[PDB]
Amino acid sequence: MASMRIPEDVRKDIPLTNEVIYFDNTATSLTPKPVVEAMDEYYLKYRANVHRGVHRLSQMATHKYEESRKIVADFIGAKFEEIVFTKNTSESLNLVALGLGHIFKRGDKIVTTPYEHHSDLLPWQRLATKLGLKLEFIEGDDEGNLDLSDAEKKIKGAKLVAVQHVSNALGVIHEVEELGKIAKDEGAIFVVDAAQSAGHMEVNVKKLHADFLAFSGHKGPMGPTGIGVLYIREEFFDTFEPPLIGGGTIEDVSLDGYKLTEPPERFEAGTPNIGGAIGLAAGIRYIERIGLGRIERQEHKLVKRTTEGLDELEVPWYGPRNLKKHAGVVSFNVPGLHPHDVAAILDDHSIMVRSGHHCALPVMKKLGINGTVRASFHVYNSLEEVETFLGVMEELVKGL
Amino acid sequence: ASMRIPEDVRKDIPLTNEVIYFDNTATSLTPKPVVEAMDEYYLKYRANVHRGVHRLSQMATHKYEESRKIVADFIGAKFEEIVFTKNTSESLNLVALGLGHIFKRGDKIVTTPYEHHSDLLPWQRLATKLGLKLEFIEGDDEGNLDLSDAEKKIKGAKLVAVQHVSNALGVIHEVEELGKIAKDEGAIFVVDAAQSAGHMEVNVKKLHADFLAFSGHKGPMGPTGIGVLYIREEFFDTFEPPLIGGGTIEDVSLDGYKLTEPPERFEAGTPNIGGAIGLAAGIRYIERIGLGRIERQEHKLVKRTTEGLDELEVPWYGPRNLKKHAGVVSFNVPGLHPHDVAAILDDHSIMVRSGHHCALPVMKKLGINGTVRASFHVYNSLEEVETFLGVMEELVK
Repeated sequence: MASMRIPEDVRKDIPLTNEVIYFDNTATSLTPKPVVEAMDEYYLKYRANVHRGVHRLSQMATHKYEESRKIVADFIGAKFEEIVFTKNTSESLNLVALGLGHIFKRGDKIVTTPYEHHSDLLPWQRLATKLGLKLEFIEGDDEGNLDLSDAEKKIKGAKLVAVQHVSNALGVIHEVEELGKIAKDEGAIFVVDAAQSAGHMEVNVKKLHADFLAFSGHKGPMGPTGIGVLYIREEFFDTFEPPLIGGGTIEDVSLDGYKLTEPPERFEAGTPNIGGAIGLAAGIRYIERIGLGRIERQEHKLVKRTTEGLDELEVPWYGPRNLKKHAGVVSFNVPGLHPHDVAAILDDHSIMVRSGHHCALPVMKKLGINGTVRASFHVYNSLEEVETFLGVMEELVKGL
Repeated sequence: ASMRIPEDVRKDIPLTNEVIYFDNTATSLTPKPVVEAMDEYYLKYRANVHRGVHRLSQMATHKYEESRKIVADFIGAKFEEIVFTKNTSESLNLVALGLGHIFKRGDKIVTTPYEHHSDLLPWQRLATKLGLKLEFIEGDDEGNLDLSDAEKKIKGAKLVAVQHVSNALGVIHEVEELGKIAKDEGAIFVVDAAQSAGHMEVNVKKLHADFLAFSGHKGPMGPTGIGVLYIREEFFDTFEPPLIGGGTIEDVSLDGYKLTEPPERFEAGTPNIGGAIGLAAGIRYIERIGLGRIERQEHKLVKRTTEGLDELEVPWYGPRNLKKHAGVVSFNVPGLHPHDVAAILDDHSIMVRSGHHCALPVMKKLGINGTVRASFHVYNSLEEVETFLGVMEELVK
């Protein structure tokens, strides 16, 4: 944290900030020039494959790649070797299902939240349907709040528990420390989908009691696309069956068979996205120079004014009224308009917002609604942007 | 077509001024214009994807669709047969898992003996696991396949998996012929095109390909983290997606899921939008040059390299027939371990790989310590080969 000005100093580094009001941060973040500069120095000044090749470019590439992995480890409070690069969260999550499927005896149980993004349920659905498991969901309200007692009940007996850290559609910050304690207490394996928290707030494997953790570099960490992370705790290195296998993943091969290498290269099949990982590390550097603390507060501040303003205007919004449990995402609807129409109207005013089911149709169904419109923030978003949003919403609403 | 001097091309690659990069089968050097294409996504139209209403997502989606269409045309495939992955090895692994459900114990798979671990281990595991017959087509130590032994091994296998080119030796296997055999015998044909893809013509129809994998960071002069899996139209109701979730569905509930149409059915999560656009920029850059001109320039490099090594009497490997030798030449200095040779070349600003090369039954085949590999692309020049021979001369004394 090098004391400098929020949001302006971050805005200085993101040209799109002068062009549009970008409230679509849960879809993906905007990307600061230093993140793109860090990638461009890889591609133009030390371009090479890794795997400890002798020549000097590959030394650099390899150094830079392992630096990236250490930075990603430290960001999340893990050990170097516990970190696996993937293309995205979704890959990471599918890898947990495909990795561990051999452990599951028929009639074993898995438990998750009802609010999951599609990539943290239907891998668990496929696996259940395939193996004859019981897939159980813990109760909670329309506001997003989990029934913790029902959790303590439903988690009793489970071989595995999978939960989102924050919901991409409601903005619920679930109480995953409590949820983790409870899974640890009850023996179960705890897998945490941290896609919408990573980069926006503290995600630490120790505090969260996590055995598996997934996030995407293109969201809150301000990294490029094509770079996810999968955390695998040391404990599971001799249970977890590498789903992807090939180049970079062995110490000897023959036409007969194979013998695998150590983590983390055990789980990384082929040429990794070295460019992406270096981009990702620059994002995390960018983030920890700002401070998770300062990012939290900005976001919280934009949510408070957004929610007050929408209250003033007779516009209903979803997720926790208790803003301590509300991430930098506010979903909402204008009665009389479809969400896609609200979002086209905002787009006409250069305000970017998502509309539809947000890859979380179950949520939409639990609320009895045909989609929502979604404004989501990051630290580079400003109160002026919010105000000009509430302005057009106001013109919108009293045009009905 | 069209319209330029090789080797320049060099003009777009600053590193070409600092070093002689002869490590192209590992990864390619990347032209400024490809990086420029990615930079405008990240700085001028950054967004997902999934036809979202705002103009950035419109632009990004349009450009991502464009990207897929360009890849499709590059290999003569249809839009919806192209799935994006992180690399070749994901693509091949995805083929293993994507139709493991069609095999039964005692069904046979056939490969080449050479042969990248990424086009081997997912077949070795899938055989051990389901109790399958795994059989290797015969070839000599130059790497030329016996096409007679091909004809008797393809009859009657469920699938055939071959390199288009070896990354150790540089053989171009005669895959239009292997595809014909597989087709005639009714095997599913999978082609690992990780070494052919931006150096020579690769065309799914000509190849009789049912599945095809390649990597953007190699020959297509694209970024890292982007790979392609071609799935022919005929396997859409057979092939099950091993990765599923966001972007993969028509409807979902707590009860279950219904999947979407291809290609998006096989693409889970936010794709690497950046890499896709970059890869498209790469193939655009390659098409502007011409694959025939790339083939010819690599061929000159290989001709002068090998005929110069003959001159120095250093042993080299792969087909003596240059028609059947890609832009890679593995060699060794008798009494020098390959890493020392590579260390010495590096000291002269010459980048080159050494070791087993994620190949290995080749390093046994063909029993030897390992090999030093110089590999090429269109931006490499004769004068660079010439100076490489010069330090080889000095080293041989």
